Amino acid sequence: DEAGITGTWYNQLGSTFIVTAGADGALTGTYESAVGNAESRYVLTGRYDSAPATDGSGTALGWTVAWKNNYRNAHSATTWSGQYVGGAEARINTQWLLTSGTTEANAWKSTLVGHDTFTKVKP
Amino acid sequence: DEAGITGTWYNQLGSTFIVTAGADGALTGTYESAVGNAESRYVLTGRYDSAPATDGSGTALGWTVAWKNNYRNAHSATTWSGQYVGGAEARINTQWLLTSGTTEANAWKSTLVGHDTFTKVKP
Amino acid sequence: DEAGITGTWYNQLGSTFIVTAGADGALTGTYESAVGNAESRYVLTGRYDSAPATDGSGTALGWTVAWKNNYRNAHSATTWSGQYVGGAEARINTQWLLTSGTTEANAWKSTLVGHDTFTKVKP
Amino acid sequence: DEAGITGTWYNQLGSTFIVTAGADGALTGTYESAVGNAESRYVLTGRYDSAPATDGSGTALGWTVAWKNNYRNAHSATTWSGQYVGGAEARINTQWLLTSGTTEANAWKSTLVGHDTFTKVKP
Ligand SMILES: [Cl-]
Ligand SMILES: [Cl-]
Ligand SMILES: [Cl-]
Ligand SMILES: [Cl-]
Repeated sequence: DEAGITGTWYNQLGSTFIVTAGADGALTGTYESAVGNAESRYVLTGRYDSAPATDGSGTALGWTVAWKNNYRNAHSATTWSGQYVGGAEARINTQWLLTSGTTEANAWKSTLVGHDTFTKVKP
Repeated sequence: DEAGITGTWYNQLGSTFIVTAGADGALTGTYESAVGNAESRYVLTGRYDSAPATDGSGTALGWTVAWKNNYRNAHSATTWSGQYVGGAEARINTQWLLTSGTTEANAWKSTLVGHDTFTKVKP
Repeated sequence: DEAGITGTWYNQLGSTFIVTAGADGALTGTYESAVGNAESRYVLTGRYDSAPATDGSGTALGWTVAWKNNYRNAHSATTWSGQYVGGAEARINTQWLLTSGTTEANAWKSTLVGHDTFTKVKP
Repeated sequence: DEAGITGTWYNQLGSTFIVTAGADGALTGTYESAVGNAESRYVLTGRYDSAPATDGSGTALGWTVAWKNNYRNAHSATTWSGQYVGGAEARINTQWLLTSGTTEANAWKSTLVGHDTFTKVKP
């Protein structure tokens, strides 16, 4: 699912995930968020299972964006954890954790959680 | 906190996180889990805020491991999302999401969540 | 949104959530899961904001099921945390945490996380 | 673990959880948060496994607080999902989800996630 994963994906919010899946298990690309303290593209890196099971299961993967680029720094990072599901309507189904840098006093409210589903057509 | 982050870290379970923080915001290294369907080291990649706030807040970061190496493939990936907190007892405080590849029928039980705290001395 | 919330709801998996919202903020009812180690109905209790904002925001709420009834005991409990969104296609959008009782050794893999969306018509 | 659970508990933040475990699986009590948009006590309700396994596993449980009382309304609800672990240093180890009521536009940032550990002595 190297060929399955590589390309341009869009989530439910209208964000754009541009990724290359390497033969070695690497994910590399850019992320553009349609929401939050973000503008333009951000570097992403991650990993995927380059030898998934052949029993109809999805392909596990994850990636990170730190929300610093040449335009903005939101002092925060999101990780998406999920699986790719191949087929006519391919999907990447994820859950995510968005941690902000905080003082120790505020650390209890550091981390947002949510879920994004990515498709190969805007959605 | 490039110099702060780079090095060897240990969590509460006795896992080993070996990371290099690049000037450009990259995290690269290896992870060895003391638990689960894992043996030896696994590639990791991630990102961190290379220009954190200077108001006493932590440094946001995240990374991914896909649990495939030359020994084992657990058809799963974990992402850690958290912040580095500098000082005498430096810490990386994370929450994580562990997604397994599943059938669509089993996707509701695909994802474990937990929390790991890393220190520079075993802990 | 007492009248909005009270009634029968269905999620994406085909589970059935039967709830009464009390004037005092209580949620009481039964839950029937279409998946997992479950059969028939389970007691639920929870709470909701009985005086939500009037600026178009949702109504925050949560509830718990312990997966013990007269038929089965899965030694586990789920909590749903979310918001009710009123209107023609009313919805309750949740994220959930499913904790199993474990030994200390296995506690790192105790907790599943996911997301359920409930509608007033099967869905 | 009815007798184990019933009583006064304290988390790492200095919050106070006062609970009664009923023979029927109910949890009822009050919660006082040391942080956030909160003052004084809030109603809680939840559920626990009233017939846990006898193999050394913990007792699964969960509860909800809606953050409305006679003093304040934060238009939000937290659910804690976790397990009770009996013994000399009894503990309840939880993960939590704090959902705020939001507009649809802001729903992606509705939910905080974290972890609380409760002990029978301040901690
Ligand atoms: Cl959804
Ligand atoms: Cl902990
Ligand atoms: Cl979804
Ligand atoms: Cl902790």
